[PDB]
Amino acid sequence: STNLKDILADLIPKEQARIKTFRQQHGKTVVGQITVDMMYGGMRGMKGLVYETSVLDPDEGIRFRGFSIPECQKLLPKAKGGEEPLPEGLFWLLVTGHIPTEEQVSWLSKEWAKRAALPSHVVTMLDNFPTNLHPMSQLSAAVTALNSESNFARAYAQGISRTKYWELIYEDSMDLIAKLPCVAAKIYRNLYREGSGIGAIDSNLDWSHNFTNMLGYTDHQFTELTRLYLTIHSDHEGGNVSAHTSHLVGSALSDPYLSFAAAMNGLAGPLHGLANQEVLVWLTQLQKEVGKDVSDEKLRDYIWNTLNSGRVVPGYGHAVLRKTDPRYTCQREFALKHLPNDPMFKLVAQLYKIVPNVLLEQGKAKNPWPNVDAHSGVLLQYYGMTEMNYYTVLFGVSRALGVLAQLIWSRALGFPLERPKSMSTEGLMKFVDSK
Amino acid sequence: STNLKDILADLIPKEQARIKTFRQQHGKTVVGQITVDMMYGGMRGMKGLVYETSVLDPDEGIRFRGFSIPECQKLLPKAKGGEEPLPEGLFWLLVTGHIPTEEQVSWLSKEWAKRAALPSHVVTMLDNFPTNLHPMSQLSAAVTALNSESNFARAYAQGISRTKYWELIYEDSMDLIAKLPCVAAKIYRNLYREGSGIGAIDSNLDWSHNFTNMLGYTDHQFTELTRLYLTIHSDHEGGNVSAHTSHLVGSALSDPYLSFAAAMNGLAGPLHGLANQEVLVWLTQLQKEVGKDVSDEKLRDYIWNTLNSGRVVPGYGHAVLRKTDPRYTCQREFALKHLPNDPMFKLVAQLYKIVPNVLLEQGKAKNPWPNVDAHSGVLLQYYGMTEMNYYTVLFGVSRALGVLAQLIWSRALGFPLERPKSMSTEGLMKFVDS
Ligand SMILES: [Cl-]
Ligand SMILES: [Cl-]
Repeated sequence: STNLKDILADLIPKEQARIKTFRQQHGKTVVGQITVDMMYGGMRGMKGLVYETSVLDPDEGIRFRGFSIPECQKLLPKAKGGEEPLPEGLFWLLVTGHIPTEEQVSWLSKEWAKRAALPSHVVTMLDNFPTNLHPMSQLSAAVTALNSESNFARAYAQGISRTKYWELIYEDSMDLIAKLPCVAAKIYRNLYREGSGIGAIDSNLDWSHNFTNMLGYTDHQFTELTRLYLTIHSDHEGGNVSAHTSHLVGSALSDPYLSFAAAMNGLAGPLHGLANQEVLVWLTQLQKEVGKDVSDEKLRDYIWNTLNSGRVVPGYGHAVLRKTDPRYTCQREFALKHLPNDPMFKLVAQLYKIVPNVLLEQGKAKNPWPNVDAHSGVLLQYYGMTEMNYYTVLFGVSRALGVLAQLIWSRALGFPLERPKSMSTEGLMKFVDSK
Repeated sequence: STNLKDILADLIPKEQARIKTFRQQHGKTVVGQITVDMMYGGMRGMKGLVYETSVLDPDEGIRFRGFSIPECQKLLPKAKGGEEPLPEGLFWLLVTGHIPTEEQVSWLSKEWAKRAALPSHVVTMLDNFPTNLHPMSQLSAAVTALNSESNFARAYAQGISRTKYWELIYEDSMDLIAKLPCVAAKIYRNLYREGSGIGAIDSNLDWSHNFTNMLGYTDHQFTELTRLYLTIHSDHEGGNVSAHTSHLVGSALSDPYLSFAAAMNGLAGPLHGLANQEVLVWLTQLQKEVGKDVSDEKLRDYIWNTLNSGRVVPGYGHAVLRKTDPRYTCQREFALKHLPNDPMFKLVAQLYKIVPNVLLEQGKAKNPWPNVDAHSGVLLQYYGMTEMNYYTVLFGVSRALGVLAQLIWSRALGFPLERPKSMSTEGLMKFVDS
């Protein structure tokens, strides 16, 4: 009814049988070809993994168990008196395939509050990290050190049945998600508030609100933002580096602490976890140059000069998505309600009005619309979350929801060790010459 | 001449041109099909990545830049007064494609000695870890915290040219390899020697010997073992979880500290890093039961009972090769020279005599021959390295050589972000229907 674990236990068999049947008829069906270029190009365009939780729709954007972002915005429970969807309900959705009721979200909020405690060795470790150790490094180190709490690792060493892997993975995943905001806020306070305390978990608050309290914020609108943010960054298919890394590491039966810590090292990569920061750096320098009251014409000129010097507008352009990323639109709506007169937001809006028509006219980038990263920085910054190094940590806490939801399923469905075949250049040359 | 970095700078262009030409002609050539079964089966049999440092020959075993294990054993430099190949020379081989001279190995040994220092925050952190935090967790946490030393991370944030990525990756990789034995021995001592100190790096010793000194061992033959061990576990293609994880994380321009730390979380996985320990647990239970003077007949019976109850003999019966893993044979040779009368070794040998014949007769498993993991534990155990949790850390330090050698090449050749396409079950069902 409200126990997610029991609901999950009923869903799993039906899903194993469905996959069994599908593999009997279509197991040998060809879905793609592998070319030399694909091996050298980082498996680009190669369908290589099954990842259940989310799928990118070319017309609507990312879908969470079939539900578009606007549908999630509407149907997922909100906090009492709030308007943004709670991350709890997103997790329930990714895990079950079903929109949770109020009671179910409320139950999950209490679970994550109860399981929040950090062992003292992780507290000590975080408290002794120096201020030059990047926040993502601290996050991944702390999560790795949390694996001493892993009930999966202990049960595996005692010879537990394969049919039960998902249960321990579920437990550890729930513990980890509960603990993450505590780790993340400890890092924030140690780095940017001179080591002051995170205060206590409140057992009747939702996950985002306990998170904002521990960060030291007291602004209802910031909490609403954080709920929306944690919800919308939660998952984006299996192929991105953080999802794929958690999947790959998890396929060796490394526990969730270890899989999520590996994923964060992937997320810390500049080609994955920095786009928010890059947009914001660019916006800041833009506004310092041309001033807040820049005209449409002058901004349109600046954008033409940016393009004509062979540079891109950060946050604009997608290869498959045919409209504005609905994750951008969510943020835009939020900003129009709560900070419409913020000079930086007004620049972001002005660019939405101008950049796509300029990109359409240049005829170069296929879909000239913005993605989530074009909007997120100005919102964080407006509420005083100005430490750009830390933004990737927020992304990380959100992304836990999606990759741990799938990890439970990967173990429930018995996904094996991920082991593609490598070749050397020499080997591939021989291989193509025979034939 | 001896500066590996300059030699590497000359090799890189020739290799970029070679790959450019091969892609112009054969870029669109099909090398395989993807099936639904492959997506559900963890990409099994799908040629998915380019990894230059090592290749598995189905007739020979693993090859290091074309050289088989017995050839490496012969050609690679040894320590003064020693017989086992130094890991230094293996690294040089993987990095250059060439067997290093004496001078070159000697130069590399000095490099790794000079760069060995740990920052104090990593020392503090290791010194505060509790005894219930698994050694692989401590290893990965410490390496992640070492990323504050990363010159690649700083140069990238300053906008350095793509053509120079490999240089900084080389530097950080050399620093990491240097530091790893210090991290690993600090963990060993904190866990199993009551927090005693690791002592100092000696500038004139090779990497393995500084490593054994820091662990607290003073047995020449153990140092020889460690050299052989670190050499032979160094690389095994790109598709295993630790290599692939370093490759995937590295493709996002995460520095070597972060890539290697992720790889170790993968290695800590029971389906990847535990086979050594599993063989040894099984051997221990076997020898407790039947005693050290067991007959061939009685052992043959035990193995038949093991198989007939639907269980496997650990270390034997994998799908990879046609014949004995040459990495097993290396260890067997070692044991025959240095500990031929060890009761546990004598069991290992007795199993080599009997298990394959039984598996051949059962007709079930494709390869009835043993791999490296069937032999390594008894050797470690003989020299007093009895802490089985720690064995994966040794594997880790060895595996650094192979994955960091390739990481330098991946950045030299401009390999992009690894980004395959995922599908859901529902999505794949739609996809096959239209
Ligand atoms: Cl993503
Ligand atoms: Cl391996």
